[PDB]
Amino acid sequence: AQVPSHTVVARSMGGKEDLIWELLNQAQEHFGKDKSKEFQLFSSPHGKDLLFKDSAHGFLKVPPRMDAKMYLGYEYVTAIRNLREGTCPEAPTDECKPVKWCALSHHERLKCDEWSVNSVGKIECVSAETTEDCIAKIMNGEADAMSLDGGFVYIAGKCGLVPVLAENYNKSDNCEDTPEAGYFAVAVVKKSASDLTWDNLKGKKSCHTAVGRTAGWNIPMGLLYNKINHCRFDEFFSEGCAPGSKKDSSLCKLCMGSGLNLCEPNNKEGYYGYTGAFRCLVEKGDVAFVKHQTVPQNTGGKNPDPWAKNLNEKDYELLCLDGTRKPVEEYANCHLARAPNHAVVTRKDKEACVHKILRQQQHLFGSNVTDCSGNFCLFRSETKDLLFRDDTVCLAKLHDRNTYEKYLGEEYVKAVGNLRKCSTSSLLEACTFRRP
Amino acid sequence: AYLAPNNLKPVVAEFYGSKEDPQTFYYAVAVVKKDSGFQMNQLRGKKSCHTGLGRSAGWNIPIGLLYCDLPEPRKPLEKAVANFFSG
Amino acid sequence: FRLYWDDLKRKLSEKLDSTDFTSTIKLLNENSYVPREAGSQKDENLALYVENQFREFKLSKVWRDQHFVKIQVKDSAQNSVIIVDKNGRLVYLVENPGGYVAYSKAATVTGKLVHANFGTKKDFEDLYTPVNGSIVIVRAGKITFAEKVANAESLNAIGVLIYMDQTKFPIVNAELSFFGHAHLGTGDPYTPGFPSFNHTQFPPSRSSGLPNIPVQTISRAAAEKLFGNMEGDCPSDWKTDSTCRMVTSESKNVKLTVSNVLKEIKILNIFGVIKGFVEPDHYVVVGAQRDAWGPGAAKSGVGTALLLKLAQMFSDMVLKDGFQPSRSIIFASWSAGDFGSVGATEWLEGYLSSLHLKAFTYINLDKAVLGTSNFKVSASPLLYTLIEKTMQNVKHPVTGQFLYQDSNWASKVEKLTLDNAAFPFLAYSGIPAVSFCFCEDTDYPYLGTTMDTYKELIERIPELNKVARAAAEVAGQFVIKLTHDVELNLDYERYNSQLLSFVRDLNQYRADIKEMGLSLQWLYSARGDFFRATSRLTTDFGNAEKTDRFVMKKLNDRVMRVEYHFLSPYVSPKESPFRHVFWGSGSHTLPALLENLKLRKQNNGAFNETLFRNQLALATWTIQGAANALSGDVWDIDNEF
Amino acid sequence: FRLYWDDLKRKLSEKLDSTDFTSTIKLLNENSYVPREAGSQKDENLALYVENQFREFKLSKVWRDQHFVKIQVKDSAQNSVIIVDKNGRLVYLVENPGGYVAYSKAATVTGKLVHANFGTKKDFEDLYTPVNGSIVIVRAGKITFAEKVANAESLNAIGVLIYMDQTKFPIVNAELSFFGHAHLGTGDPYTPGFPSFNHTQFPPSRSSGLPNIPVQTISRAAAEKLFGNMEGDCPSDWKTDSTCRMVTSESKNVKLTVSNVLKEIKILNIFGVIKGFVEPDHYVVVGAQRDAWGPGAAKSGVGTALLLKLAQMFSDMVLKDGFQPSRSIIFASWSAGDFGSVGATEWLEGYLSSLHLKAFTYINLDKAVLGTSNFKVSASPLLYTLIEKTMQNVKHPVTGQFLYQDSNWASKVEKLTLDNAAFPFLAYSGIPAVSFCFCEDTDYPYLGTTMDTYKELIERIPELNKVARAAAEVAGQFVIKLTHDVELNLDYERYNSQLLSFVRDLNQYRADIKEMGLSLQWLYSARGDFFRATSRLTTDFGNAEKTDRFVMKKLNDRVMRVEYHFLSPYVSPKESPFRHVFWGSGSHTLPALLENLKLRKQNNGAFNETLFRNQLALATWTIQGAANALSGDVWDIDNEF
Ligand SMILES: *[C@@H]1O[C@H](CO)[C@@H](O[C@@H]2O[C@H](CO)[C@@H](O)[C@H](O)[C@H]2NC(C)=O)[C@H](O)[C@H]1NC(C)=O
Ligand SMILES: *[C@@H]1O[C@H](CO)[C@@H](O[C@@H]2O[C@H](CO)[C@@H](O)[C@H](O)[C@H]2NC(C)=O)[C@H](O)[C@H]1NC(C)=O
Ligand SMILES: *[C@@H]1O[C@H](CO)[C@@H](O[C@@H]2O[C@H](CO)[C@@H](O)[C@H](O)[C@H]2NC(C)=O)[C@H](O)[C@H]1NC(C)=O
Ligand SMILES: *[C@@H]1O[C@H](CO)[C@@H](O[C@@H]2O[C@H](CO)[C@@H](O)[C@H](O)[C@H]2NC(C)=O)[C@H](O)[C@H]1NC(C)=O
Ligand SMILES: *[C@@H]1O[C@H](CO)[C@@H](O[C@@H]2O[C@H](CO)[C@@H](O)[C@H](O)[C@H]2NC(C)=O)[C@H](O)[C@H]1NC(C)=O
Ligand SMILES: *[C@@H]1O[C@H](CO)[C@@H](O)[C@H](O)[C@H]1NC(C)=O
Ligand SMILES: *[C@@H]1O[C@H](CO)[C@@H](O)[C@H](O)[C@H]1NC(C)=O
Ligand SMILES: *[C@@H]1O[C@H](CO)[C@@H](O)[C@H](O)[C@H]1NC(C)=O
Ligand SMILES: [Ca+2]
Ligand SMILES: [Ca+2]
Ligand SMILES: [Fe+3]
Repeated sequence: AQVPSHTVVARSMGGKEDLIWELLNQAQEHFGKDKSKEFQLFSSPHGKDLLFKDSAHGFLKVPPRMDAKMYLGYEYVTAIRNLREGTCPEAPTDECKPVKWCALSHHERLKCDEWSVNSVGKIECVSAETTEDCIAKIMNGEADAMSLDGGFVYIAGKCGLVPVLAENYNKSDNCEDTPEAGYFAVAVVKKSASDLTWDNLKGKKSCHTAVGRTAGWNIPMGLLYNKINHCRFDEFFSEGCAPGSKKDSSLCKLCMGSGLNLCEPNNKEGYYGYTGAFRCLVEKGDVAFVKHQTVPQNTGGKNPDPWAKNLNEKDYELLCLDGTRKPVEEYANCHLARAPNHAVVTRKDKEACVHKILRQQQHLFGSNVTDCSGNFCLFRSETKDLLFRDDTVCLAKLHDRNTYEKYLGEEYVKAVGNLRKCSTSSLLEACTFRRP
Repeated sequence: AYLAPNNLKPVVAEFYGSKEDPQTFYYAVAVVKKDSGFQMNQLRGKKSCHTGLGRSAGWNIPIGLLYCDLPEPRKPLEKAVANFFSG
Repeated sequence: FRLYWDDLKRKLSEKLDSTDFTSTIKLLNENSYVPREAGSQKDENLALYVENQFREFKLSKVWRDQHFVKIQVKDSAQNSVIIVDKNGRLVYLVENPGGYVAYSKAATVTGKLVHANFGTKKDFEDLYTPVNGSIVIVRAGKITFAEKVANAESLNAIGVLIYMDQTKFPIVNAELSFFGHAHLGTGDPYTPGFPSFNHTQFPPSRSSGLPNIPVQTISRAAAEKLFGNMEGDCPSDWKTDSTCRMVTSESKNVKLTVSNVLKEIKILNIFGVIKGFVEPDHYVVVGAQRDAWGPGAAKSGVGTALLLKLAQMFSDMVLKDGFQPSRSIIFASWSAGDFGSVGATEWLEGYLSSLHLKAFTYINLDKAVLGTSNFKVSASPLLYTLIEKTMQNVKHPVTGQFLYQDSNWASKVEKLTLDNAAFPFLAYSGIPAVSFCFCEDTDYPYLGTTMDTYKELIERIPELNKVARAAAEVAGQFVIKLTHDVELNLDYERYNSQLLSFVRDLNQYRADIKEMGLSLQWLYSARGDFFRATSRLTTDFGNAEKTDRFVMKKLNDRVMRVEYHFLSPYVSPKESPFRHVFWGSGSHTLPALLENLKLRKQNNGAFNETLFRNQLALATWTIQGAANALSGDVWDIDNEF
Repeated sequence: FRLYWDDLKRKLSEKLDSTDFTSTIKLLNENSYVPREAGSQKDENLALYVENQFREFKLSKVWRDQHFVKIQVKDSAQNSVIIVDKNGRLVYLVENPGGYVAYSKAATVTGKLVHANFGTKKDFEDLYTPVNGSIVIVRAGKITFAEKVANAESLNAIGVLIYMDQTKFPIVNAELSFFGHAHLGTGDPYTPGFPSFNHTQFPPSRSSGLPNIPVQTISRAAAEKLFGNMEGDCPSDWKTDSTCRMVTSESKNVKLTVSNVLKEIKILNIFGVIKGFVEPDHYVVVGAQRDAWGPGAAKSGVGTALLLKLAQMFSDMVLKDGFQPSRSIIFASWSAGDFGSVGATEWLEGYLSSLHLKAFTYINLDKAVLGTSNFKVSASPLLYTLIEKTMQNVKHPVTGQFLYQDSNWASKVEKLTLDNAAFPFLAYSGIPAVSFCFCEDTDYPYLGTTMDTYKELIERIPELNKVARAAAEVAGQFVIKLTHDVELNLDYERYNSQLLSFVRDLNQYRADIKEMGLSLQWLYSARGDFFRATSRLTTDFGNAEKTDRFVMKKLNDRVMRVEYHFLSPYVSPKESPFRHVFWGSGSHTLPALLENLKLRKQNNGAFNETLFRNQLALATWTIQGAANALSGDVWDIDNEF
């Protein structure tokens, strides 16, 4: 088998990583690859393997995200725990243990608990706070499955997870088997400002869904990244709203939530997500970056919320790439770029049980269940878009396409690959450092 | 070292390749003498040398691969492995 | 060297293979011990015999305790039952029954007699005739005597006759008479909530569960002599004889005189402890009853024999074989278990603050051997996983198959009844308790009667040494598993399953709650929050050094506390003693909430609805409170974030 | 290196020497915070200010909690008081008072007015005129408002007017008006016993301590305008003015209309914790009120300033100076302490099972600075030894002498009153609590009034920085001593002295008990048995390794439990909440037993005597039960041997 390397360890709270890393940086630059004959660090005459290995040739910094369980992997910790505890697993594989779905911050956790009781017991709920933290909670092994958009199917797929079931957005008799095409991403501008074009976005305000998503981050900042060619973005925009960025920015400054919850990427941010980004546009925004399906769902009293009750769609228009304003009903003449559907990811060993359970769960509580108020609906929410997108019909079975790259596809993986030197998500840094 | 009350943390690793290509993982193998002529599966009753208790390429991989073939009682592990080899 | 689990298993099979229980059960039926009322001289002779044995086995400390209680015994004037004619001119005797019911009221009543099949509330609601101003007759079974007398008292009857008949109890003679107590709830009833020592000056206080009507047992031929004057027909839904009838004729009506006196006697509990090596503070209690109104072979002889030989095996195994238990072990022998188990309840109400959270498991050896066919277990769910492992290792006495034959054995486990001593431990003190029998499909026919003796026992069960060998082996497994290692073998996700069942049941009425203005969602979030608690603690066992001991102490205290936190903090422990929300009595428990909410849809205006709002608030915050107290500290709790 | 005790003392004097409290007390009286009712917008501004500070001091975790309570606020119609003539032809106004009493009943009453000096039971028993069907007027002092209204309700009066006069309160103007609550007991009164969250659905429930008569405060010139029509003479035993009189004239009689509405507001508690290094599970709570009806300089500004600067000193000392506390520390800031301290009582009734036996000391910073002359302390006796050591090290602010001037200071310590927040901690949850003031001989004159501000404060106390410097130094000493070392500095022989005092008092009636047929001797043996308990545990500290930690854990759990075991297990915690037998309320406590036994010799047939037998039984076995539970295990107990 392969094993991870030896590691300098130190305590967590007392520290300190930086000082050890400076000292061993000067050590590796002087003494590693025979720059000095008068002293060697990796070989010694008194004995071999002293203080370090002999076959080492240099030192690599461990990222601050990666703790020991993420360091060793999952198979190695599982094997060493079955070996300490002394259990040979038989596992005949007939029935399925209940799936531990993951939630986040008191609205997902509420809904998830209600679904845990309305199912007979096959679904149980464990909550995290941000979505990166929950993906890590799937890797080390407390949480089983999660639904998340394609920009996080890229990260979690790079960390070693597989997508199983996809979400459908189109109503059909054969929706459960047909692989859909993928939704479109647009940018919505006011009618009150008709001066906005794609050729001039500089110094004018913006609204994003969340940092790292498809329609809020990858599709905008890829096509923007060709034109600006700078990695920072709070210089190109005067100010905007993109939650999940760092607190020093103007991007977290213009956002809504309070107190201490501004720019925090959960539902406790008022401008988070699709409907929150649209509310950013309506209240304080110049351009927003959402899916194409946002405006007919927030137009005309479809929300009982007041600010969405008063609005109309013939005002709020979408702009193009060449600069020509296209009306709202035609999105296909000018979409920014396509985005793949949201998909449910899990670990590889639970793929059969997540598959068999969720196909059972979509039949009982899915889209044919009318009388939605008072009884339980799995997909209908109160436009917070929680656990699943609110307009999903069914969830498609994926055969022959279960990886991150085959699911997401070539143009999108190329797009995030163009964006890849600017992504600041620390979990991506950790899952890249694990690679040789 | 991860366990409580120790609460340690891994901070600096090390690579084994050349500087042209760093490699973080390394392999675990089992060296023997020429013409000893014995298979891996029936390796009981032989002399084994381990680099330490709990170490990676010395302990966890060989006992893990040899593990389920031993009869009950398997706990504690050192008693069972001690009865597997003849010292 | 050290000893691990499989050594202890094979050594208990070796050492338990040799001894013979049959002579000891024969010895406890000798002419020197054959009548054993509570507080009689024979009880003190067996008492000083058992204490002499515990001194002889060289236990670490043997100690004796005594109480002074008030029981109900017979007097000189015979209590009797008579057909009285409407003319009143002449009198017909039925019998002068040898049996008496404990804690009945000293009175005499005349009136008509109505058959009342089991006296269950369901069996009273389907009754044809009105029950007021009349005497009821019931047959023994399906519930305790006290719930029959309490139900017939609630429907304003004036007296209760209790018999046993051919279909349920096939016995050759129709003449034997039997015994029972009629106190709803346990304990010495003239000291509720506080113990009966000399320290408490004996104040005037009276429990609520005592009936106010005369109760009397009759024989079967006495019953048939009554059915000579009875008329009507038993329904075919009742599995009964051909001679039973419903009501009494218009002329004749019965009369029963019951005279019983209150005696004040001396209870003598006897204890013996083996110490522990790792920590001697925490301990598991193994108990057994010691006295019964008849000879008491299968009622009190079997448990006392398993107790004595079990103490000999563990004391011998610690002294010679080098077994080192991590926790201490208390053996107990209790007098007057027959009058509603007052030895256990006085010992719990006496030393509550001393064993608050120290003691962590009770095991009951009482009535272990009745039948040879089936295995029936009843426990608090923290022991369920434990029982399942034991059921896979102990071989059945008749056939060579293991006990674990059904995989859904956790669904057939039923509630701890009020007569058992595990119910005061679990329902009152909050200690996980277990009780198990090799039971037969039909009831054991002569259990509290004058016939119960070793001859009829060994005629019933043809081989006794292998069966009691097996039950002693099981009760050995529970003690060795709990005390051999640093990890307690209690399991809390079973409680999680119980919560799931409750909420599914309450979900079936969601429409009603939705239209009272109440929302049910907070209890959903309560249950799910309990799941995050137990999952967090399972991972906390995941990341700990098992050989290190201080970090296992802080986690084992949480495991021992997760039983205690289900006790309601909001009820008075003197008013309503059994305050465990899953298995208790009263209005604060969870099936009382579900029951009242059923009477909401009954719509006859018999529910309360402010009581329902209070019950949902307190039950919701009790589940939520235990869920917060399991998972971490105060600041690590998250609400609304 | 490590730090020992004297380093922590000199370092707290060095770091506490620099900072100035005067600007912060001036800042909490700014125009952005000057009215602070419960749940107003200014309270939320100060709330997010304090949470912003606790975030800025880099504490280990800062968290916010919120409740929804029901308080009593004013409405549009002015509540007023009027002399009504017997003719009724014309109406005379006294005043439209700015003050109002919380939790008074919305009503209007007419009738005669009787002076009722303090409304104490002793002051009602010596009253000349009958009190039924009439309105009483009392002067403020010596007891809480709620006990005045409860006593005058018990003697069937119909209304209460409350003022403050010249002899007790010398203030220049006679015009200012003040505030009080009249709820007997603490907590949100519409949720007794259970917390006021969203989880409990808000059921209809009403506490018992709420009065049913209108209560109103008046100014002093309003009082003198009433005394224009009054007549009689105040007795010379009353230290009062020359203008007071007794009863109202035969013609004229007063009328008061009080209109108050029940508002439902949002309480916002704010917390912040420093972790611990040895064990972070156990923690000491330091609290402070935050809102008051007037400006609240000395009522809520001083405690909040000591809280903020105290948090800055400990957080700074842990972060930079290398102090490592063995136990964690929780800082608290509580809203709506003015309406009977509902932040503390909702936080205790909310998270009772979470801090059951984890939390072990509460310290109250509230009302710390009133006077400059005297030092007055009030605590649970486990802290007494602690306080005595602190009183020998903290130098007085005016003179250079130490605080420890009297050796019999333990005899002048008086009972925790109901208005203080230490009383819900100690009486309800069973946590040892302390509260201390630099008090003056006379009362602080304008405490709940509209005048209380920084100007009148610094005019009263001419140097404030040294005084608040001293009180912050004392509250620093209590925290450093409890958390610096592995040995808790609680002391239990003080409880032993308390028991001695009780039994000496009861011994003075031994003849009466001897002739009821009761024997008093079992309580003698109870007290002496408690002495053998605490002496045994003192030797157990004698024979233990102090540097070893696991053997100190098992003993420190017993020290933390000896407070909890004095709570009666026999009363309902929802019916009568304060259930600590030494310092509680109701009929189960010890001075209630002694009081009822005094009414036995009164011989007017007003005592109960079956209640007395129950009280002696339960109090005797509670003392005995704590004494057994302190000393060792179950088997190590000896009774009758
Ligand atoms: C959404 O799904 C529907 C099927 O329900 C697709 O409908 C087809 O539409 C084309 C052109 O309008 C027709 O020729 C087909 O006959 C339809 N299929 C049927 C009726 O089964 C529709 O194209 C889908 N939309 C998108 C954007 O994919
Ligand atoms: C403890 O209480 C018991 C009550 O059972 C006392 O024993 C009884 O005392 C009365 C009065 O002298 C007599 O009937 C007998 O002496 C006892 N009765 C029985 C049935 O034994 C006892 O005196 C009390 N005190 C002690 C020290 O035991
Ligand atoms: C409904 O349940 C309540 C709760 O027990 C009861 O009504 C009142 O309960 C309080 C609390 O014990 C008592 O103080 C009152 O005396 C009860 N009301 C009356 C009128 O007695 C009662 O059991 C039920 N019925 C009604 C009508 O309230
Ligand atoms: C918790 O319960 C209270 C109800 O007392 C809610 O707070 C109030 O709700 C009522 C009903 O709409 C309104 O007066 C206000 O919305 C609230 N009053 C205030 C803040 O003074 C509160 O919304 C509930 N919380 C949840 C999550 O349902
Ligand atoms: C003597 O004390 C008792 C106190 O318990 C008074 O009330 C008794 O209360 C209990 C339970 O609350 C109930 O049995 C009855 O309400 C009362 N008991 C009896 C026997 O009446 C009792 O009223 C007091 N007696 C006097 C004369 O004040
Ligand atoms: C919709 O519901 C009906 C009844 O529940 C069911 O028979 C049918 O199969 C469902 N259809 C789908 C597509 O789930
Ligand atoms: C029972 O007693 C008599 C006799 O049947 C009857 O009149 C009465 O209504 C019944 N019910 C009650 C409650 O007394
Ligand atoms: C109550 O006061 C009235 C005066 O109106 C008096 O007549 C009566 O006697 C008083 N009540 C009692 C019980 O004395
Ligand atoms: Ca009792
Ligand atoms: Ca409350
Ligand atoms: Fe998306």
